[PDB]
Amino acid sequence: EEMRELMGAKIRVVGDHVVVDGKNLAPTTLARVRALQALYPKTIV
Amino acid sequence: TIDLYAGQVRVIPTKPVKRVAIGDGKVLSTTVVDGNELLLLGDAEGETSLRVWFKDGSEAAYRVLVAPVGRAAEEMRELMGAKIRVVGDHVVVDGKNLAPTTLARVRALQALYPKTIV
Repeated sequence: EEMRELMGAKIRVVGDHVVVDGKNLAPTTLARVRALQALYPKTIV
Repeated sequence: TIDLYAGQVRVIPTKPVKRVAIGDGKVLSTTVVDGNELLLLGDAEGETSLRVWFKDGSEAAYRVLVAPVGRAAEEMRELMGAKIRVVGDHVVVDGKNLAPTTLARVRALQALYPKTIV
């Protein structure tokens, strides 16, 4: 939920580990995602 | 098959059947829904082939495994869903001419369960 709020083309799903998925994300958005990766160890990019 | 995390419920619509049953009571429990369709609760106590009783009596042998492989197989099938997904003993992915991006995606999903066969 907090990742969705912060990032809110990217798509967020829960599954077993929180999963981020997208096709043609801009490099800045990827940098933001890998920066928020430190929030939770079990994230799948 | 139904092999998944223990306790998976699966409903399969088929032609009318008198009953549905399992060779080993512990491994899998079975009920009829709608009088034609199968509802299997896989207790997954053990790993073995199964015999299933009906009115027509067609038997589809099921191999059942507990997911620490089945639940992981389902989740990988959803996320990837040209690729083929099989359960076997370890989750196995197979394909002929998959694109490099799909291969990268598969090896990224590899991290979720250690016992995957690419």
